[PDB]
Amino acid sequence: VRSVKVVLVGDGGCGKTSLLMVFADTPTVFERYMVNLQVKGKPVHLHIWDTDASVLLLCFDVTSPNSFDNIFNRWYPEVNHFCKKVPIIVVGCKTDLRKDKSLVNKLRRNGLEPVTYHRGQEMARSVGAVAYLECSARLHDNVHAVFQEAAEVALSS
Ligand SMILES: Nc1nc2c(ncn2[C@@H]2O[C@H](COP(=O)(O)OP(=O)(O)O)[C@@H](O)[C@H]2O)c(=O)[nH]1
Ligand SMILES: [Mg+2]
Repeated sequence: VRSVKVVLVGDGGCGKTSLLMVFADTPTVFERYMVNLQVKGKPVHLHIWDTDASVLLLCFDVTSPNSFDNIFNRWYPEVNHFCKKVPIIVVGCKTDLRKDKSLVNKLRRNGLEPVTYHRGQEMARSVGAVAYLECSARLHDNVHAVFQEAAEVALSS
């Protein structure tokens, strides 16, 4: 009947809460969701945390180069200091917005560019992540896969 902890980490507005919705549907505040998934044949209780076996999803918006930079500049160190041996998956969110020509163009106008898959993978390597995945919560694209990989990874360590 085995069980897993998923912590979502990443800049505000990078799509964390929305990822959770789609999948499901002054103090610090943490929200915990009890979601059931079937993984490699068998059922698993997920406990997902938003602001025993564990895994961290370091999230960024693929159309926000800042949120990307912060995976490395701000979240990797935080994760590496506190959590020691807890597995990391880098998740690129809002992949639907690469198709968005205006946003791309507004990026291009400030010298920036949308984060590509290949580059997302590089980030993953430079942060010691066990994987890199992408999804769009808007199009329900690949969202369950993210949390299934998450589960597989958490249980495999
Ligand atoms: N286009 C698009 N927008 C999204 C997606 N996921 C979230 N958003 C939007 O991006 C903004 C921030 O979302 P949110 O989930 O609250 O980010 P969070 O603070 O990290 O939880 C909101 O306007 C969301 O509607 C997505 O997959 N595609
Ligand atoms: Mg949020």
